[PDB]
Amino acid sequence: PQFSLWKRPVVTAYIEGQPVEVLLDTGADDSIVAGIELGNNYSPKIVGGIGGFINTLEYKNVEIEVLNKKVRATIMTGDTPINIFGRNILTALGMSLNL
Amino acid sequence: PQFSLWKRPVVTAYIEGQPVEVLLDTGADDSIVAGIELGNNYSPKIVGGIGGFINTLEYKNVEIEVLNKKVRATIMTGDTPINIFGRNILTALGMSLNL
Repeated sequence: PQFSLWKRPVVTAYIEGQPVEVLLDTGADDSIVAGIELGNNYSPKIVGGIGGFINTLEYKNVEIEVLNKKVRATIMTGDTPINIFGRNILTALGMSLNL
Repeated sequence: PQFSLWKRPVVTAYIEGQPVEVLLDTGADDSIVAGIELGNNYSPKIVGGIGGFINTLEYKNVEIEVLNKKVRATIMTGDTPINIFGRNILTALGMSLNL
């Protein structure tokens, strides 16, 4: 709807029928997610952070259902402290930054 | 304005005169920068993300000029790769993250 940038902008999601509570990170290229089992159709990936680089696993065209829409998009699985959805899922949802 | 997230929401802001091309990040709490001589009046903070932790030198009451908006803020200094604008100054400019 709108999100005031006062409280962190977390949302509960379903990353292929599996419930995960997520952050809307607009400083994120991607979306990450620890604690899920996507398949075996991954790709060894590296993503950098604010304190450095990690390795994720990259599963294409994952069903995802958040905010009352369905999206199939590209989820990485690595050790993210918080599960983040990036500019990649924000534009599927059809969010922006309104000033 | 408006920001769509097919491109990362980068723009130029002013930290007492010094422009730094920044990223508007709903995933940051606080606004972290690199390559800014602010003061010798700071408190060394530490913040973590993806890849862990960096140490910052948090500075308080710090005027910023971004997107034709003029504000005073808290931003840190540290070895952040890209200049990040956390929410702290996302709610000063008074942004929202809208569907």
